[PDB]
Amino acid sequence: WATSCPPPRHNFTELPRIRSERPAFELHYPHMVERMRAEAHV
Amino acid sequence: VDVEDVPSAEWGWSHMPIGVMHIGGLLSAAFLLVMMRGNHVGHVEDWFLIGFAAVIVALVGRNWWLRRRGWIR
Amino acid sequence: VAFPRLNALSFWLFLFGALIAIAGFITPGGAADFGWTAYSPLTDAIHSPGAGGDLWIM
Amino acid sequence: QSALLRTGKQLFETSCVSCHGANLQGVPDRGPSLIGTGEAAVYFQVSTGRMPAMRGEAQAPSKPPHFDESQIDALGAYVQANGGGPTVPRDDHGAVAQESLIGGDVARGGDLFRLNCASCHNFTGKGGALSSGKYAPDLGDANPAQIYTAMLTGPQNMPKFSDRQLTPDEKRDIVAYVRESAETPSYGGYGLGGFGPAPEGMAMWIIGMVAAIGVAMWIGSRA
Amino acid sequence: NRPNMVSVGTIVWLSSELMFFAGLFAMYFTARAQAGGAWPPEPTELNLALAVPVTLVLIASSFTCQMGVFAAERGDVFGLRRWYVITFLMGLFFVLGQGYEYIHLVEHGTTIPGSAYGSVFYLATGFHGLHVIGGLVAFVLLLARTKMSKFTPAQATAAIVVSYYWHFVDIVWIALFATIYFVR
Amino acid sequence: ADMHRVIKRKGQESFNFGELFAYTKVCSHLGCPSSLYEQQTYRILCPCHQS
Amino acid sequence: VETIFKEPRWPVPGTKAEKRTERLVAYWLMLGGLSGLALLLVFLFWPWEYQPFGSEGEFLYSLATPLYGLTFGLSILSIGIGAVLFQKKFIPEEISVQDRHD
Amino acid sequence: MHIEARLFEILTAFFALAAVVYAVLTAMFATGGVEWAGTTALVLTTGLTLITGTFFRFVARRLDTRPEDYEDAEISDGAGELGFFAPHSWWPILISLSFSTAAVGAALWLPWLIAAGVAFVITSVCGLVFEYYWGPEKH
Amino acid sequence: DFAKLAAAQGDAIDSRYHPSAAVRRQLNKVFPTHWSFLLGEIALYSFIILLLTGVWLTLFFDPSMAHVTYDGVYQPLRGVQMSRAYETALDISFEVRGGLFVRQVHHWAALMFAASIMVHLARIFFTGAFRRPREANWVIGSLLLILAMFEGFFGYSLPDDLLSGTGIRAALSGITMGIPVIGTWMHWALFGGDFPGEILIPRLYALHILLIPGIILALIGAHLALVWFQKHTQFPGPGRTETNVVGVRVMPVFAVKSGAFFAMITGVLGLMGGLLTINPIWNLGPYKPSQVSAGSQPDFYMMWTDGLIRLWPAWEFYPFGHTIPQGVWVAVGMGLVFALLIAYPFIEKKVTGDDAHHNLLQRPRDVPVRTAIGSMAIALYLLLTFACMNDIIALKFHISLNATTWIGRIGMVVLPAIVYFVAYRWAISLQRSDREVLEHGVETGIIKRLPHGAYVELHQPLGPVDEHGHPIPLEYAGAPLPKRMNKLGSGGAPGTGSFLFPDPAVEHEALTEAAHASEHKSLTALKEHQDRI
Ligand SMILES: CCCCCCCCCCCCCCCC(=O)OC[C@H]1O[C@H](O[C@@H]2[C@H](O)[C@@H](O)[C@H](O)[C@@H](O[C@H]3O[C@H](CO)[C@@H](O)[C@H](O)[C@@H]3O)[C@@H]2OP(=O)(O)OC[C@@H](COC(=O)CCCCCCCC[C@H](C)CCCCCCCC)OC(=O)CCCCCCCCCCCCCCC)[C@@H](O)[C@@H](O)[C@@H]1O
Ligand SMILES: CC(C)=CCC/C(C)=C/CC/C(C)=C/CC/C(C)=C/CC/C(C)=C/CC/C(C)=C/CC/C(C)=C/CC/C(C)=C\CC/C(C)=C/CC1=C(C)C(=O)c2ccccc2C1=O
Ligand SMILES: CC(C)=CCC/C(C)=C/CC/C(C)=C/CC/C(C)=C/CC/C(C)=C\CC/C(C)=C/CC/C(C)=C/CC/C(C)=C/CC/C(C)=C/CC1=C(C)C(=O)c2ccccc2C1=O
Ligand code: HEC
Ligand code: HEM
Ligand code: HEM
Ligand SMILES: CCCCCCCCCCCCCC(=O)O[C@H](COC(=O)CCCCCCCCCCC)COP(=O)(O)O
Ligand code: FES
Repeated sequence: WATSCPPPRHNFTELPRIRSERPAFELHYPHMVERMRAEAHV
Repeated sequence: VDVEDVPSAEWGWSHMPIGVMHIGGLLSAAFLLVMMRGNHVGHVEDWFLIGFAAVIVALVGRNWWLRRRGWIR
Repeated sequence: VAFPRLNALSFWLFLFGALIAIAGFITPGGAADFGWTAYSPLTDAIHSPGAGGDLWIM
Repeated sequence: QSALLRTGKQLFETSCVSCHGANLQGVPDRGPSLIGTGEAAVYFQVSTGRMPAMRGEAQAPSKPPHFDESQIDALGAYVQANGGGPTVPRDDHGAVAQESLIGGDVARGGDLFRLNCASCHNFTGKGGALSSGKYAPDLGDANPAQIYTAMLTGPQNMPKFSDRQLTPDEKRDIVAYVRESAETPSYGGYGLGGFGPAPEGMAMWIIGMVAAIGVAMWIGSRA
Repeated sequence: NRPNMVSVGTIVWLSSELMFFAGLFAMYFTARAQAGGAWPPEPTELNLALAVPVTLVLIASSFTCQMGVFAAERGDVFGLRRWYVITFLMGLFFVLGQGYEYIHLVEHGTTIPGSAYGSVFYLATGFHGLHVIGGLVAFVLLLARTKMSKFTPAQATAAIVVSYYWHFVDIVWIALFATIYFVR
Repeated sequence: ADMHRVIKRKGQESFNFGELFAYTKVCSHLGCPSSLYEQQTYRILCPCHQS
Repeated sequence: VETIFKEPRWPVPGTKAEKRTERLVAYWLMLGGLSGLALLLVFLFWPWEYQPFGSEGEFLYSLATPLYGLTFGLSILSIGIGAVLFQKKFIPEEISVQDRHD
Repeated sequence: MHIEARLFEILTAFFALAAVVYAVLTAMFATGGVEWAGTTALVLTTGLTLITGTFFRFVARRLDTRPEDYEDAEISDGAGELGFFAPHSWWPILISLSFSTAAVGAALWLPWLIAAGVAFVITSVCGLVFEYYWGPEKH
Repeated sequence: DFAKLAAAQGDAIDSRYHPSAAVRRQLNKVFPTHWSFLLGEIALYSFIILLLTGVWLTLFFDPSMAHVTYDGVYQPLRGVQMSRAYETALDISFEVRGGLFVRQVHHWAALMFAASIMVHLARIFFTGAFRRPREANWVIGSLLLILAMFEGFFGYSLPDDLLSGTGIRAALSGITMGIPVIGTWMHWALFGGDFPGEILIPRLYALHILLIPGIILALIGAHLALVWFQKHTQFPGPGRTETNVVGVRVMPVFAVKSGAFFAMITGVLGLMGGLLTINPIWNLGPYKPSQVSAGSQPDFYMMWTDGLIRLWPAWEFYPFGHTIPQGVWVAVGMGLVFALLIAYPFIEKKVTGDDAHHNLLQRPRDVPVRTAIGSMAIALYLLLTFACMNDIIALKFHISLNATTWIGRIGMVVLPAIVYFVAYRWAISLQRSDREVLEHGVETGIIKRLPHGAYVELHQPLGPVDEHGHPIPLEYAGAPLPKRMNKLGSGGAPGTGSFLFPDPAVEHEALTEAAHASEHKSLTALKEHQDRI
């Protein structure tokens, strides 16, 4: 979900920083990065 | 034909009239339908002839209708 | 993928292998009739002599 | 021998009632009557493995036999006792005759085979296709007794040649040609199946033309 | 600095190939438990005067195959070719030795339709012999590629993964040889 | 048992001696001997062009 | 006709590759000569007469014609292989252009 | 790549435990003694994970941390050529057709078709292996 | 010694005939080296082998229909009544040393001859070599293919065995006699009365040994002379124009290659003649009208005619107390195919309107309509050929015989349509594949990760590049384009030496330097020639 629809021949014109299992969500919503780390545990 | 459709359009025979393929397909289905006339007593083959003829007629009709409406060229 | 040509080989091996097993329906005897479990000795040549079972195996 | 009859019936009950009936009268649309077929028909149908059949189709194929020689004789005697019929030839020791059935005139057997058999089994018993799903199987595996019983009983679509239409000596000549035409090696190289031009054209295209074109590639150039 | 992709793919496939021999092993053991006391039964008479020298040749082929790997890792294409040609010859000798064993076993009454032991013995050893033949084809194909282009690291990788298959084949035979000729 | 299924051709109703029938062995299509007689299906097959 | 390219196959003399290639061509020609001599020998001395079915000489007779084609075929084929190799390894490579004037 | 083989070692231990337990539990209070088919399959199922896990264990301890094995690596750390990946090839469909020809021959038991299929497979496999290694034509 | 004799003989020849200017012209003629150009030599070499083996066979063959009693060594036929034609055919294969080898080589040579024409005709059709000024050369060849078909058909009818005698009875007799009005008069004029008669085999023997081969030889000589003075068409490429021929001269490169190819073709036929049994007439027996075996297939070149008979329905007409049988459909259809094959170049020049001089061939991908039409014809021919083998296929492959007839019947109309559509799309798609190389270069297969995470594939430009690095798009020139880096020399060379031991390093360096120097000069010569013209 961090690439175009459809993806190019080699699937990626760029890659984001990978820090969790939701890299695209972090890329599209940078402001939610702090919330996900804080609220991850019940 | 244009070079956008057939890149080597100027290097050889690259266009066949659509009327030839449409009439040939209709004659194709008609020949399948006339072959039910024969000495065979079974009808399994007849249903196969009918199905293939119907498929050919449907393809010809779809192509003709789409070319008439202008969706394909 | 790691092996692009091996990836393409899997598709065609899968397409032609499936067609071989299905091609039993065009034989006069028919295709395999012992169930997908192919329990023995029902699949033995004595009990399943037709070529439909052999095409199913291959 | 009462031992041979009750053994045959005991084998028959758990293997041949579902399609042929308990009293050998036949089950309609499942199997014909076995009355009058004789021991020769049972011997052929069981020793060739054709029986017991497994399903209804265009033609019941041959397969490994479900009984051994002793059980075949018991089954044959039980069917023979119900309606009579032809019997399989036997030798001096009472065993099924195999070598004594080989005739001495193979030239006569060849002409008889070409008149009476070649049409369905091909020039050299390689088999041939029939109308709808049926076929004349290749004759290279049948022993002389099986060929004799096939000629006697006429299985499935093969004509039931009687001992009057084809005399025992004529039958022995035919099986001599059948047995020798299968055991004779090819003289001009690999036999290519013995089916005639059809394998010959296939072999040419896949071997000589491939080699000729492959050699042309090596000598010639691309682009 | 990275794992060899071809080596990982070959090792992964080699592990899966072992399950194919697992099915053959199960058939041999199932028939052995139903033998009744005679395994192998008459008239099968296994002789170690031929299997042992044949087995030793296949084991020695692994050492020369490893020598070719060292030459390949060293960049010496000619050293790789010499060792792999020697390995191919001994591997061919193994196939001929197995076939010569097959001929005498058939003449003495041990065949696939003849007995249950013949079925499991020929399927287990015959399928391994097919794997040996496939390995010999791999040697020829790899050596033919050595005459096409300069000795590159990817080409040296292909030499290593071929030796992986040959080592796998040799190890499987040791299990087959010990299970058939000693654990009767 | 199959004599009730026999259909006679006009002018040939008495050409058979009971259950014995005689037909020419030459195929009417191109002259090949059509001698592949199936006893059960009562079909005469010509090996040349499958008549 | 103008030959725009014409060069010898071995500009560098005294190389082991040239001698190795020379032997390779000779080996194929030698095989053709050996097979041609074999064809002469099998045609004269191999049992060629037909033997009846079940006879002791049937097997040898069945290999008479196969041996004729193997020796004859391999002989001229090897000569052809050697001739191709000589052209591709010793006859100088040339590119020639001819005006059609058609 | 320490996680990858830890996956296989974890599977290896369970398969070894199941193979041992099943063999012992079938040796006792089970009709016919040891059930050989399942025991052989379970024992060599452990072998599959053992070979792959052992190889990954040896590869892991040789090379240091990779960019995809780092807990805080940057995208720019992976810059460089990855390797060779085939752009296109029609050989794979020929290999499958060659293999399917042999299977059809084996299904109907036609030795000539089996021989043709095996020859086709060898030629098709040769083309795939040699596709990116054939040199230019020499004339 | 040996040098003086050649000089003396050369002067003696020149003094009496002065063939110096003419011979030098033949030695300097340039022939293109393409592999597909050798497809016409295979048919020519097969014909020569047929002449040599055919002459040998005439020394032992008696083509008589008189019935005799067999007295040869073949025990399974001792005493069997047979014709003299079948008598001597057995004598050749059993009583003459090498007769079986010669007879098998002859019939294998016929199969290669027929197969070579079909393959050679395919290249002429697909590459456009039939265009002007070569319309008549196509026409002459089309007659040669028809003559070869009937010559082969008469060839295996000579032994008068059961298999071929059945083929004669159906094809030569029933179809001929079924023709309307004059059909029975043609049968009487050819058989001398009714089938089989007593003069068919001698007449077929004469037609097969003198007349048809004599016409073929005359037509072949005209074919070779036309393709020897009209020149040979070449594929487009570097330095190739409509007014020149690029390749090698006859002496010595082309003569050696042609002669070596003849030796290799003979070896292939010699091996097949002595490794594969072909036409074992003794297993079939003498022909009797009351006998008939299954799988009565003719030779593969005559299968499509038989397949047409098997597939066409039983449509007959009975006008005014007459009969028009089913064989008339095959007879008319057979003639229609030959008429279309002969007159195709004129049909295309009428349809396309192209009536210009053509010396450069067309790649089949660049003419999608003709390629699709030819693929359609090939598919139809293959289906007709396999329909003749429907009974054989039914037995071996477990297919209903009724199904095979209807599969061929329906496929006779559906399969050519499918193949035409697929081939037309395939031909255009290959044009797109050629284009992608032109504007983007050769895909090297190496994937590179950029610092920002982009994945790009390294491309090898075939020409000049931009300041950004992207290659300038190139224009298609009708020539094949490289698609593999190894074909461009990126793989290098393994190293000079034997297969097991290396040569000294100085020798390897000298050899590789000479090779790199030679290839550069060859490319430069072609480039300089192309630039000049
Ligand atoms: C440069 C190019 C030039 C070279 C070209 C030359 C190539 C030819 C090579 C081969 C030459 C061999 C010469 C020896 C001849 C010989 O001495 O002959 C022996 C006997 O052998 C067969 O007897 C079998 C039994 O022995 C009998 O006991 C049994 O009875 C009998 O059974 C028949 O008879 C029964 C009734 O009796 C019926 O019941 C039954 O059904 C059947 O009919 C059996 O025969 P059968 O099953 O036919 O085959 C059995 C075959 C198995 O098949 C085969 O060979 C298949 C393979 C070849 C056949 C032809 C190719 C097929 C092509 C197709 C088109 C494939 C389809 C593809 C589709 C794609 C396209 C479609 C769109 O096993 C074998 O021989 C094993 C041998 C294998 C040897 C392989 C050769 C190695 C070459 C290596 C070269 C290295 C060179 C390197 C150089 C550097 C019969 O022939 C006998 O008459 C014959 O007598
Ligand atoms: C029982 C039994 C044993 C009997 C079997 C009988 C039998 C089948 C016998 C066959 C014997 C045969 C065929 C033997 C001869 C084989 C043979 C060709 C010889 C070997 C040659 C060889 C090994 C070469 C090495 C050295 C050598 C002599 C080189 C070649 C020499 C020459 C002059 C070549 C001869 C080949 C030849 C006939 C043609 C070359 C000359 C020319 C110009 C060819 C004619 C020609 C050609 C070929 C075109 O391609 C062409 C294309 C387009 C337009 C026109 C033409 C055209 O006219
Ligand atoms: C009217 C007409 C044209 C009839 C044909 C109709 C028809 C259905 C044909 C083929 C049917 C087949 C092949 C049935 C088998 C079942 C099956 C697997 C179906 C196909 C499934 C499918 C389409 C998908 C799998 C992928 C695929 C395309 C693979 C199939 C490849 C194969 C095996 C095709 C071969 C079929 C074929 C027609 C070939 C026969 C060639 C000939 C002429 C053989 C003659 C021949 C014979 C018979 C010998 O005995 C012999 C003995 C020794 C040496 C040589 C030969 C020899 O060549
Ligand atoms: C076509 C109508 C046939 C004629 C004429 C002959 N045979 Fe036949 N035969 C035919 C079929 C369809 C079958 C299979 C029947 C079955 O019940 O499965 C057979 C069978 C045989 C056999 C058995 C072969 C075996 O599988 O080993 C033999 C030995 C045999 N046929 C021989 C034979 C002879 C000698 C014939 C001339 C008198 C003959 N057959 C005629 C079809 C036809
Ligand atoms: C006896 C059969 C035939 C023989 C021996 C034969 C021989 C040849 C030869 C040797 C050549 C030159 C080499 C080549 O281009 O391949 C050639 C060229 C040619 N042949 Fe054939 N040929 C035969 C049949 C045919 C057929 C069937 C056709 C077409 C229907 C045909 C048409 C041509 C044409 C047009 C050329 C022109 C050559 C060219 O321009 O490239 N020939 N023939
Ligand atoms: C295009 C050329 C030719 C073709 C295609 C051809 C084809 C054939 C074929 C297929 C046969 C049957 C072979 C067999 O019986 O097994 C045959 C037989 C024969 N051919 Fe030819 N032939 C050709 C030229 C010649 C020539 C030129 C002669 C004689 C000079 C000749 C003489 C014979 C003889 C005598 C027979 C029969 C003897 C026998 O059956 O073996 N042929 N021909
Ligand atoms: C069966 C044998 C039939 C005759 C074959 C003759 C073969 C030997 C030819 C010798 C040629 C002498 C060349 C020479 O340098 O001497 C020359 C003889 O004078 C000539 O120019 C002869 C011209 C006619 C030659 C035509 C021969 C065609 C043969 C084609 C072979 C492919 C001497 O000239 P010079 O002094 O060297 O300049
Ligand atoms: S000859 Fe009987 S079908 Fe044509």
